[PDB]
Amino acid sequence: TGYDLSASTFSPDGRVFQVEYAMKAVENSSTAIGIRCKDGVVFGVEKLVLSKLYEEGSNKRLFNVDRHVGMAVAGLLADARSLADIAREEASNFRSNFGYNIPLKHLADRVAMYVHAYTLYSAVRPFGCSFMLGSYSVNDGAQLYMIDPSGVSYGYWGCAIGKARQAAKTEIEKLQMKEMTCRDIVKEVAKIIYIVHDEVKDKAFELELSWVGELTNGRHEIVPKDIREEAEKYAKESLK
Amino acid sequence: KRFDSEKAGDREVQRTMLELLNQLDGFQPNTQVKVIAATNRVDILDPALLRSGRLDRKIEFPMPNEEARARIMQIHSRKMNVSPDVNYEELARCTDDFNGAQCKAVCVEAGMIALRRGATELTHEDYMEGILEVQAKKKANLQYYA
Amino acid sequence: NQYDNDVTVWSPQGRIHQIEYAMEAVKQGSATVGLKSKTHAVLVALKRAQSELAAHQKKILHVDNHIGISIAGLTADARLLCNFMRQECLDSRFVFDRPLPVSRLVSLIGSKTQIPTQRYGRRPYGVGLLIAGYDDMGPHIFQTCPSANYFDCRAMSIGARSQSARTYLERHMSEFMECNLNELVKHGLRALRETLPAEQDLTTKNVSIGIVGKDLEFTIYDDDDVSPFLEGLEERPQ
Amino acid sequence: ERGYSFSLTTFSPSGKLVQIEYALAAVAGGAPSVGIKAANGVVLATEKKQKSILYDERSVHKVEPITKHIGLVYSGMGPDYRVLVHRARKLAQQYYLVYQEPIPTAQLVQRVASVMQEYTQSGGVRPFGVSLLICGWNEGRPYLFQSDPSGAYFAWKATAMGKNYVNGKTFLEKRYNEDLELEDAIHTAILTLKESFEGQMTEDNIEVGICNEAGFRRLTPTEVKDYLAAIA
Amino acid sequence: YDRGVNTFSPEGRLFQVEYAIEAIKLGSTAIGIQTSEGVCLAVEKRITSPLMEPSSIEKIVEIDAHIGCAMSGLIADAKTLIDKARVETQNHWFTYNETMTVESVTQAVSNLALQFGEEDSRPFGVALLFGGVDEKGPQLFHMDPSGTFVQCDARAIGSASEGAQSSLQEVYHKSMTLKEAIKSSLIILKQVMEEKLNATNIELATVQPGQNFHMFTKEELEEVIKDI
Amino acid sequence: TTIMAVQFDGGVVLGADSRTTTGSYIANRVTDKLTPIHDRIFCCRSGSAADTQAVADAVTYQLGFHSIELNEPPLVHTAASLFKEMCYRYREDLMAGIIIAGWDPQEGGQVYSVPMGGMMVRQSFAIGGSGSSYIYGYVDATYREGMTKEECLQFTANALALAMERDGSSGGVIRLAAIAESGVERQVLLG
Amino acid sequence: SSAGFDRHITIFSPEGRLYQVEYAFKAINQGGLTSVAVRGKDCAVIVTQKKVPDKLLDSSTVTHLFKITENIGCVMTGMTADSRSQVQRARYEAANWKYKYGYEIPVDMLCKRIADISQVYTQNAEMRPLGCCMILIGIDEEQGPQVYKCDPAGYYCGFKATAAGVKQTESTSFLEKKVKKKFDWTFEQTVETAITCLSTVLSIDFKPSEIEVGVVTVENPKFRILTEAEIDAHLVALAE
Amino acid sequence: LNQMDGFDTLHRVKMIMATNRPDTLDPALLRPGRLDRKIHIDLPNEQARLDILKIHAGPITKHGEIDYEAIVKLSDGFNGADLRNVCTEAGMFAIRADHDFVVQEDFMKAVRKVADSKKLESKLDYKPV
Repeated sequence: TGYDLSASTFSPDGRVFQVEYAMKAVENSSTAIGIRCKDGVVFGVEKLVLSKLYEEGSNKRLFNVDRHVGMAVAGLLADARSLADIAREEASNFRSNFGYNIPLKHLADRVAMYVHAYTLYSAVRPFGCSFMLGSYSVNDGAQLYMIDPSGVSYGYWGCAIGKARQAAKTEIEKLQMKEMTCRDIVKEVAKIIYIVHDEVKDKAFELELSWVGELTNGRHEIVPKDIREEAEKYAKESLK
Repeated sequence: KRFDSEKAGDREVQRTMLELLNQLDGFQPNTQVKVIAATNRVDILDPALLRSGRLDRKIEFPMPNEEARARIMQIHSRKMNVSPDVNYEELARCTDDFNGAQCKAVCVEAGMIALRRGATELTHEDYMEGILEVQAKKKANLQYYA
Repeated sequence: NQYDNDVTVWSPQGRIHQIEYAMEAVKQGSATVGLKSKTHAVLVALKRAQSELAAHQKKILHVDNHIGISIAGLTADARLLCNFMRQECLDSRFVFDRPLPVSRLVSLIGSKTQIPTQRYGRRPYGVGLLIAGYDDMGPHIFQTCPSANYFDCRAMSIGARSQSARTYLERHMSEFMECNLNELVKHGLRALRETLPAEQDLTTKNVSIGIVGKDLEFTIYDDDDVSPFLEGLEERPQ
Repeated sequence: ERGYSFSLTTFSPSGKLVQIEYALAAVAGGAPSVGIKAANGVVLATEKKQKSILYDERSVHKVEPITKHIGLVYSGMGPDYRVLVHRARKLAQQYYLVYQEPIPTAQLVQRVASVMQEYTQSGGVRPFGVSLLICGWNEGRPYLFQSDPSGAYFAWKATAMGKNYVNGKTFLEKRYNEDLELEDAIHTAILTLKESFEGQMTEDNIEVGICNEAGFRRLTPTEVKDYLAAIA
Repeated sequence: YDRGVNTFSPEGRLFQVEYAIEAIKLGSTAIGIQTSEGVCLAVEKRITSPLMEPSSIEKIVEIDAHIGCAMSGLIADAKTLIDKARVETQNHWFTYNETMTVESVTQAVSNLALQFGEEDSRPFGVALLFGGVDEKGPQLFHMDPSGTFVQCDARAIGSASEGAQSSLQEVYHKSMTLKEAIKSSLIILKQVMEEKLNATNIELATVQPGQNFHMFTKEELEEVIKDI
Repeated sequence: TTIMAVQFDGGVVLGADSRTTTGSYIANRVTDKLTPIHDRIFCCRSGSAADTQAVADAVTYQLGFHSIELNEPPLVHTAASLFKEMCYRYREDLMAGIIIAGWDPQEGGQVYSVPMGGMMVRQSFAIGGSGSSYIYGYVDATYREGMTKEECLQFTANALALAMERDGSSGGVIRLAAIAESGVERQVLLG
Repeated sequence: SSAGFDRHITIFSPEGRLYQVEYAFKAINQGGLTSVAVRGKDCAVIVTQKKVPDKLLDSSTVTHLFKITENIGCVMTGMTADSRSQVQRARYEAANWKYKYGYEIPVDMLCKRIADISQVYTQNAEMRPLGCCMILIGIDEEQGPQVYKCDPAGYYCGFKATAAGVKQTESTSFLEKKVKKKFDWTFEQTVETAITCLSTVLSIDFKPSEIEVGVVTVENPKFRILTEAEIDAHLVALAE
Repeated sequence: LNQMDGFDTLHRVKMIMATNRPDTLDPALLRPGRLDRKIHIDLPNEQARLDILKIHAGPITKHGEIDYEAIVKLSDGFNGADLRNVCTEAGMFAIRADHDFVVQEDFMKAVRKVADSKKLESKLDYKPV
């Protein structure tokens, strides 16, 4: 009774339901996972075809924040694009005062600080977004971070967002973190995303794979789906 | 179960519910004759209701999907005379937040204005019409949006 | 329903009803269908008036030589975001002395519409914007929403019973990328003409049409300008 | 903030201030403390007891002297207390910078009283839950003052803040009187704070600050067990 | 359900604005007419007592030389729009040494129609009608509290708005003449007034390309009365 | 005044004079121009002393906070970058005799130069101050590539000695700073 | 005993209570964590365990011990994002101490400042009380080691051996019995107790990987995080 | 209460009592004499969970491969009941696979997922003392 309204307010259980609602609202978005190999980080997204509806290659939740750092987001899309402007400008500031690549830890810490800062006040709402963050450097290696609408910033070798989450990150234990090269994890995550998410739930969908690491020399972009085209080849035969 | 005294006027009734938990607890013989339960809202519960002899398989029943919505609504209209031009795609997408029961209401209204029309057979303009009828409500006026 | 008070509140299901009611504000506007080919891009909009002598209220309005827009919803925010749009145009058109690529432009629309979608005691904007423009990669047809999430299409529509216009779209819209401007325009009015109940036109003054092309600057066409586009039409069946 | 800033304290049907009443109750639930102004100077005696023997009383003090001639105690909630103490600490300085002279007790209570007053009516924020007992020695004659959540102030030869303060108040009415030396004031202050004290009293169970006309002084647990050993 | 005054309706739209649309239904009724000869507009003052001085009521003030206007419902809310619009036209005459067109004053008001909010105040409850002569001649316009604008030929507002628009679109056409539209309008006006027609009850707003300004005056009106 | 920074294989070597005066009057017989910003990064300053101390303290602040946040050692280029920022920002107001050098875990010994204009450049060795004027020509042909730490110490000692001998401002005594992986080593020489 | 908005905002109840802070002190236990602080003669020891649900978790990212300054370590409780914001506020304010005054902060005045900041967090009715708790250590001149605990009531305090959180209320009851007697304290004595109290409270008796030991001493005055190896050495040392 | 306040010797009779919440029981029952002892059940430790999982793995025929530490790592905070229903959920999910002996991979899948559904329906398990 009124304890769900403002994020400024506590509750008889000692938490905020604004964060709970926002959290479980992110769960309704399409499943987008990520994983990191020894030589880089493999982002992957499943974008749904609803009616037609419109041109392919639009509103992709895969973003590029920096030359070496990009987004794979899920949840409310507008707030996620806003967060892409946020981190974009933050990397511009680090580049401004210092002039080299932002260590992923500090970037995720700043975004975590904002996301936290919007959970304390009834002026704004808690953010409806949860995204993957990954980067690579030779003085660092392949790092992956997972950020939640509450503002907790930690890291994984791989993580799972969207409706199918636990059942999707389950068999990711079969994917080995170091031993497996990234060019193989392309078709690995392809087979996870294609094999998970039963086609009756959504009649048609597609697969998007973005990638950053050593093979591209630190550049973060989509490893082109027409390049290797290994999802469909393997994933279609992988249903059995 | 409410909270604390006094008083739960159902404390005897919910007490009988905890007696059902005794028939599921201190006595096994209920292993025969499976008993099924249904609730429109899971808001309030006996938290002890979680068990295989107690509530086990728990399934969320969502809003039907446009495929399933046009399917079940087509099952309600399959007996009635329908002019063989219906998308079910157009109105399947026109079904937003609908309950399948409001798809039934779409059929029922289709027959309703199908009456006043005098047309012996149901038409698609009648479908979208009844859709507008039941949902969403009314009314205001057409203005300001040009 | 008290949790639908303002934008700030997340519903028990996690859906702010303010943006939903803004969508329902968009659905009340007069239908319009934008579309593009592999070369040319066209949008078509139908006016609605208050009475006889009252002028049919226009939708399509020119913005920049390479970019026009359609509209639905509140005329206030329409002219407002339109002004901010002129601004954005003359910005790069000033400093960079080049036109504006549509993509980054519409992301600027999303950033401008974003903040009112969150802060306490704020509202979104009732918007039926349909954008058509040419950067170096040619035609674009976008669309907006009160939630500030934009889509890129070959053809989309908003307003009253605009999904029926899409049910006309699906069939021929693989062909819409081929034919030239004229018959593409009559494909467009073939998409709008079902948004009307079948007992009325589809006249001259009640409809607004706009076309832009690769080497063709965006121009609004109405009345005598659409009379060539409205002629040579086969009437809908009965 | 959000600029709402509306004072949450309205007037009751009788005109009383609800939140100020409740803060007065929170002070009444504060720690038992006392102070006595007599003869040579002022003697403030509070009570600080640990909820667990892990606690170390050499760390935080209940007595925070504003200047060498002026101390201070309190009852109620330390969180607020430390805050307004930092505030008054800073505030005496501006007076100094102007006149190059120690600020008089009366003037301290004036300015802090105003800070607390406006702090009640201030925008969208509760009042304090602290009632201060301020001591000081100026112009040969010492002084003892008392604040309240509403900002009002008075003066006493002796008083009490916290639980039982009416009872121990009446005890101080009869027993304490006249003007008597620091030794006597300390004695009867240890009696009256010995009233509501637990079954055992130690040097760390209480704190005694004294205002001589030579200047304020904070006593150590050494002297605290010295005079009280031999309690009362 | 008291919510933020900025909240959309479930159908829906802004509450207080849609209510301000109803705020005009009770105000004073008026009828303008656009005809190639010129724009003629008319209002009923709705006078109560002999205390009430008849010339002190004006629902029509001439904004610029070539621009008149009418009001409805609340008045001192309209005063600000009127004056500030005069300022806008005069600044247009500053920059461009010409006459701000009747159509650009419209959006020069309706663009600032809804600025109201708390942070970062109440919407205006007055309808307006714009008469004037631009380069295309007589123009009659109509605007609403929400800022939505449409150009009309013969438009009504107020309490009589509905039936006056019915009988109006009944008696209208594009071949009208000036005084024909004047007397045809005061026919509806004297059907929609409770008290008998006199010189005080109404005032006429008339503008023509070369016939100006005008404005209008009584004792011409006092003749137009008996001209019926 | 006069300052000298040379990078050898395992790190860098800094040295500077002591005497700092105003006009004719001998102000301070000994004054240290090497400021330990961080454990592995020093800087040698000239120009207005107060500006150098203030800027150095400010970049000590922002730098120390930044490195505490990093949980990692800072970079030499990161240390000079802030000096470039604040210098170019106030380049109208202040004076920069600042030259920065230090050993880094990643890159080893590095040297960076910041003249009054506010630009930043890395060189094999750097020189600043009013005394360096006469020593450019000597030190240029006297230099040799592939200097070990000892040759650097003796080298810089000769250069600074000649500097302090000819110019009147540079005087007093000589302080040396040897920065490497093994840690900072200082001393004070005469003769 | 409640009337009006007092359960939703920060004011006084009919009895003088305010529900927000008591909702915070139980808003700490959501983490299900255990914080243990023990002070020795010349040394001070911190120990905390962690939960690793996934093999994708990086052991280095979820570490709950944070180093504010060279000589100053700390440990948090409660929700995470609040703890991080607290941590950057801490480090920030320490650095401001070094900039203003030029000498190292005693860390006690740091608990005073952070505490007052928490009070400002309790004051405004339109802001959230931020229910994370904070514990610190450090070294001071002739004070040896110290411990302090800042809680979101707007106050600070520090003692010999202190613990606050889920199961820590009984760990104090075990503690007071361990501390006295007369017990004197060496380094391995206070480490050994640092394990014992958590053991007898939990009795999991487990791998050294789950617990994290923070330490400070006057031999090396700097704060230090222990490597699992030496930890396991103390672990087979305390098992006789 | 008055028959436990005797006036009578209840030495020879024993009384065992079980309820959801030890809150509404009144100080009369909460008073010793009438109620001498107080003992509770707590959420089973992963050790006891391990054990009860062992005895629940007995009656169910299984594939040669069995690893209990998988379920012990995954299952946290369940009731003992919820754990045996988790085992039954494994087997009855394995009637779809139609295998007689069932791998513990199917147990990890169905046990894990459906168990976490039980934990989403685990709302308000926190009771007084």
